[PDB]
Amino acid sequence: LVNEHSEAKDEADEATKKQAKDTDKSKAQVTYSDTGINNANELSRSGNVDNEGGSNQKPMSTRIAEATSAIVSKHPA
Amino acid sequence: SSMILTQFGPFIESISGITDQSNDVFEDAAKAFSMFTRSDVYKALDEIPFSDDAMLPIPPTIYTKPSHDSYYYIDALNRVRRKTYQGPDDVYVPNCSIVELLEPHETLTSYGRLSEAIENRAKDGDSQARIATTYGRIAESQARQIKAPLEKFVLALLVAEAGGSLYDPVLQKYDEIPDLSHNCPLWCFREICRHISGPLPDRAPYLYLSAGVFWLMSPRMTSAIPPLLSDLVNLAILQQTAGLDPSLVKLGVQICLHAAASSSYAWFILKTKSIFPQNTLHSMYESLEGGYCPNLEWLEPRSDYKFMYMGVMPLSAKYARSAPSNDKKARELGEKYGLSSVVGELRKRTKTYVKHDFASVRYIRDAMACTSGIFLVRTPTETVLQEYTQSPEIKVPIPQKDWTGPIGEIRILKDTTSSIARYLYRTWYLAAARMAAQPRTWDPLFQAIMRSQYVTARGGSGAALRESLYAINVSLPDFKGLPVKAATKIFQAAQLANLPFSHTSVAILADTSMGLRNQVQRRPRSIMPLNVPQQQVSAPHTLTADYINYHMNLSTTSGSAVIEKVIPLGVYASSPPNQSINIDISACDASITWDFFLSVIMAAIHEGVASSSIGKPFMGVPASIVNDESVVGVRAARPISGMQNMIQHLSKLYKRGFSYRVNDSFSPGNDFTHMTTTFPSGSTATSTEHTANNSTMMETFLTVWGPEHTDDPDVLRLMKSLTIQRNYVCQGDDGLMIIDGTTAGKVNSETIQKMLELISKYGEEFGWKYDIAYDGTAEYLKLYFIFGCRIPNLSRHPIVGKERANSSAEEPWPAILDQIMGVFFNGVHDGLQWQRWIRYSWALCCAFSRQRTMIGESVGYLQYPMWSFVYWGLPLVKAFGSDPWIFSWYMPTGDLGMYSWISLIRPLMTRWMVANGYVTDRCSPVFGNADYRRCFNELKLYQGYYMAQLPRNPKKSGRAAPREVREQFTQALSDYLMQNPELKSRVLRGRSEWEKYGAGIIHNPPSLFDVPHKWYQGAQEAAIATREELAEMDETLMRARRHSYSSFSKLLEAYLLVKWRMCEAREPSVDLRLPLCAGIDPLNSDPFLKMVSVGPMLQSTRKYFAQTLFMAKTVSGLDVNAIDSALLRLRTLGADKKALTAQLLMVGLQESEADALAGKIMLQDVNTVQLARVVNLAVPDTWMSLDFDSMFKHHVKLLPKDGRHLNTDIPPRMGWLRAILRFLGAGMVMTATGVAVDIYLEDIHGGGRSLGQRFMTWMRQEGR
Amino acid sequence: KLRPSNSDFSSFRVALAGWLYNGVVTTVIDDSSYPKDGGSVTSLENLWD
RNA sequence: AUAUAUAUAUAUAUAUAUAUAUAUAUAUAUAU
RNA sequence: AUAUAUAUAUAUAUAUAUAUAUAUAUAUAUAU
RNA sequence: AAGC
Repeated sequence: LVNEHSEAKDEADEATKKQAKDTDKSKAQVTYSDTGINNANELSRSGNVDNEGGSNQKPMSTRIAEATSAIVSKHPA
Repeated sequence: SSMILTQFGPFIESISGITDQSNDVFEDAAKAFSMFTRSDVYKALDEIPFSDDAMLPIPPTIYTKPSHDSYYYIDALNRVRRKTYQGPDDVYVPNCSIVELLEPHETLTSYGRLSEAIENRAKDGDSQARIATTYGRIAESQARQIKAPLEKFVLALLVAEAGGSLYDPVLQKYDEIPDLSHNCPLWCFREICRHISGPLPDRAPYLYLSAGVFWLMSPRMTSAIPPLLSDLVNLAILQQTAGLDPSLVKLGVQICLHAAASSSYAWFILKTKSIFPQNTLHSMYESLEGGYCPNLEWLEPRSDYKFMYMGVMPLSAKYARSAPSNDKKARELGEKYGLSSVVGELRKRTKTYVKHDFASVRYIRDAMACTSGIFLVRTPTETVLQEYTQSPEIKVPIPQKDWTGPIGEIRILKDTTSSIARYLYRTWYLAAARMAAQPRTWDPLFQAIMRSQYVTARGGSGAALRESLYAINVSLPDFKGLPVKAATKIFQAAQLANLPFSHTSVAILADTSMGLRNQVQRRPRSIMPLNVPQQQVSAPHTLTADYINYHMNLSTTSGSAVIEKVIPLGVYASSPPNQSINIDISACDASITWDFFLSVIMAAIHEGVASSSIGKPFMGVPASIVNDESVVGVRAARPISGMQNMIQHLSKLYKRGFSYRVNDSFSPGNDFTHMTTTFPSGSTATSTEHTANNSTMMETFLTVWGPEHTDDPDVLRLMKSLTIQRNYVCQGDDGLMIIDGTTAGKVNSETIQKMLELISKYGEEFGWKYDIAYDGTAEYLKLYFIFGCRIPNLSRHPIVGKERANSSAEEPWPAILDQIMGVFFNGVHDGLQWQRWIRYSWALCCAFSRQRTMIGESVGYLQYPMWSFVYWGLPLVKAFGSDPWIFSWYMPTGDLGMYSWISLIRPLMTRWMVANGYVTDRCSPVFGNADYRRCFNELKLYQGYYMAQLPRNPKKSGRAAPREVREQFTQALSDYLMQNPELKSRVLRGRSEWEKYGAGIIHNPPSLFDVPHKWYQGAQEAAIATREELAEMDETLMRARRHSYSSFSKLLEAYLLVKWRMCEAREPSVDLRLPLCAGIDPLNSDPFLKMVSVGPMLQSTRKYFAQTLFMAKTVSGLDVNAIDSALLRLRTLGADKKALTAQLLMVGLQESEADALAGKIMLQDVNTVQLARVVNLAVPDTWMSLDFDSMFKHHVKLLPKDGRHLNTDIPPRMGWLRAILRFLGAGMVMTATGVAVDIYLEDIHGGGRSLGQRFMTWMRQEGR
Repeated sequence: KLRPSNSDFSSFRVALAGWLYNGVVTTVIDDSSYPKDGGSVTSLENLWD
């Protein structure tokens, strides 16, 4: 549950760290982040947004349960 | 207190500003001081009615301490060692009972010394006896670290404070320093002494004598008592003198008590030395409200250290503390030693200050003053086995596949190397190349100066040299019967006068003796005193390091005197929005070995010298031939220069290591030889080399490694914005980084934090431990700055402590006066409350002004009149019916201060003198019709003035010595000095020319021929004095005192002919509400007023006085000031330029520049400061921290205000009087209490010409 | 000059009260209220007076 | 399912800016 | 020194909000 | 033995 911009940046940083580890150096000579390109609008898939364009602040099954439980009726008094 | 006032009524009333001072009252008080006894002082202590607030619990644990047996053991090498229970550092003296090792002293049954019988079994070889005697001797040494018995200081404090509160002449009110009834340290001192003494009628827990210490036989005595008493008396003095807050003093006392109640007092103090800084200075202004911050500018070139003051900038919350919080660390430290409370109140009090003013800096200074100030003492064996046993950790080493074939001992480093060593090699390469190309290197005089530099009257481990030479069957002259020490480097040079270098080649690989120094709040430091050939062969290293420090980096050369450092650097660095980084190298000497550094620097120096130096000898070292193997396959021979020969030998020595010789005087049977690789501390190349490597490594980090090891763009931008020529200042292992505040405020703290982590990581892979501090404060050379205000550290100037490392007895009586005056001046620089400090200094001067002597039934008393101290620079309080507290300790010393205060109070002095019947008929230009010639004699003022100039050390000169042996010694020294025939011919030419022309004008022409005589005298004076020399002292002082005089020196009589005229005050130099030096505030009026009227010295003194001389450096033994004075005397007395040429030729300058400089000096005009030295006029040491130059230039007007007068005319060719009279005006203006005042010349009695004739007469007659 | 902290205003009420008894009481400004020594236009304090 | 590290919601604890009013005494001025 | 007018300073008293950290619950990776 |  993160902002997609933020996950794109963090996910680039992870790639840079993995590159540094592969090259066996303290720095990665080839970086996927902090480049000259202003990729501010870049988006990446995240678990924050459902398939309907809504927010996943509450799980979909929970929404279905609450919606369906507002109509149930019980036996008469 | 009744007996105190009974004995010192008149004296206290005189030194408290109630009655006029007089010699007779002073001597009566001195006699009373000499007539007390220890128990009498304690009974006096019993009468102070201490208040409740000075009460605090004392743990019972201090008195009851275990035996010393479990703290020591014997190693496999049959050496006594300290058993460690708290960690690797628990090697200090434990806290153990002692009384069961004491033999009662005859006639002093209550006291005793270490048992002599135990000493007998110790020297036999017993184990327990050895342990016991080691413990006893080390405890005695720990208790001997004071200047004088504490009872003297305590009694002097009692006498001073019996006078009550002081009246402020400027504030027109009374100070509110609480009396002794609220002095917690004195109450603790009295209670602990009484509890130790108990029923026994003697009160002193121990007795400090020159021969050592005697312990009181009590079952509650502990080895930890003496240091505790020293700390308590220091704190008690400081609270009453500087007006410390009693609440903080109580915390300091609590820390001292906790230290006593621990297993080892010294170890505890060492481990807890940083509570006050970490809780007050490093955590200050967390929430900021307002205040002022000075606006300083760093001009160009920054190499010049040129700063100019602009003004004040209001502060704001924008500049609150932003360094990482240290709360967790402080709490952990306080918890680990059971002082969490003290930390709690320290933090709580610190949070209370939100504005930057005088109050906050005063609080910080008071908090810092409460740290203990003992000299940590531990046995030499543990120091050696703890300090030389660690080695660098080269985490990333230079690959072995990156070296060439050997050239003798060196090995050339390839240029394809991936290591960072390449830049270090390049830097040293260029440094050596630029050094060797200087023509002055080949000048014989320069080489002679370098040779003489390390020829001093200090030790050089000559014995090891002797058996090293005997190892190859070479016998040195013995100089039998010489009344000089053989254990001096002068003696070594004399014995090494006429030997070939090939014969002395093996001497470099000799051993090294021992040497220790104790410090305050720091572990004792060890020294390796290299011998003469080692110093000789270490030259190129020193020269290259000097070149680097002089040219390629920012590096100072100032000493540890507070005056000579760069205050502007610190004040600029601490001021926001600038930020400072404090960088230190832990165990710097132990971190430089052959593995990484030496193998590169030696190769670089050897290679970067061959071109500019091929086929030339040097320093006596000749050229030689070495094997060549750099290129593959081809192995050839190669000539090398003298420097390269020295490099080869020094490389051999560095590769092998070092051979330290130890002789533990506190431990019988503890002596051996220790092989170590630690870089020597006693050599001449230590500090310069350390500074050079510091700068080089910092630049390498900022340029190559650092940019390649971090990826955060902010860190990259920051690092690319930093360079060493702009931002880094280094000296030895201490360095400072300045982060210039940006246009948007100040640099983000997170970026600084990550950069610091980068430096910390970068230091490890070549084995350097970077101790880095970033807390919003600036520290350099143990000077502390916060927000542009410097905080003096009182604790590092112990009042009573004195460093004693050896077992030798202490000094004869008159020597202690120098230490007392030094204490007074240390208090002056540290900024204590001036009135209380002056009163207390007078008390001490009284307490030490008398001495019993035995002259063979001629039992006499040596007594110094009060005037001798005044001549020594201690200001008066009230005399001759004048107003009290009208003088300031910015008074100069010697004749200048005397003239100043006479000039200030001449009329009152005359009226007082007449009113007392001292009336005569011969009208005097200075005193009218006053009979001063007898009043001064009976007031002992003449006597005090004259005896204040006698040498108060024994003059070992004149001892009987055979003519043959003495002349052999002198000729050997001269032969050693005069190697190159060119220099000898120069000196002969100078002597002949001087006899032709300059003979008869002055009687003491400095010359290179006098160096052997001065060396012999210095070596002779280094020996231990005997009893008849002390008798010579005593009879000389008695002769001086009993005599009668008629005038002062000619110079002072000349000075009194000049009178001035005070006028309207100056203009303020800085804003009145800007804190600059902590404690210098409105409650400290006179220093505050002087500082704001004159202004701080905003330019470093070393560079300022570098231009006040003609010759920068001379041969060790001669004084540059002496040569300058001789030259200016010759010019003034009308001698022609050939005389000056001759004089320059004696000191060895070559003929052509000798003539050039002689002519230039004759026709040149010189500065006031440089010109005033002809009459031994020097700037007072206390003025160094003030802007005296501008006040010389534009506030001492030599023209009368009303217009030209008849007598104030200077003859045209006597312009140097313009230089002298400026000093007189300066002394008059500075001596007076209050603000600086514009001063105008008024009149000279005899006219300018007569004054000039008198001065020239003195100039000619001196030196006879 | 105005001294706003003062809280006495009897003069104001008395001035109004005097209007009813014009025939026997004549209210005038006390001479101490006039500029000192005649005053001058060169003084700020006199201008405020 | 548990432990270490990281993230969100909830609760508790901790920390922090600024402001207002009266008397006496004191300071300045006047009178004795 | 007494009285009056004007002004500065210390002390006592009173309110809100927010943010940070820690802890509990849920999950992923490694280990059991 | 006791440095720069």
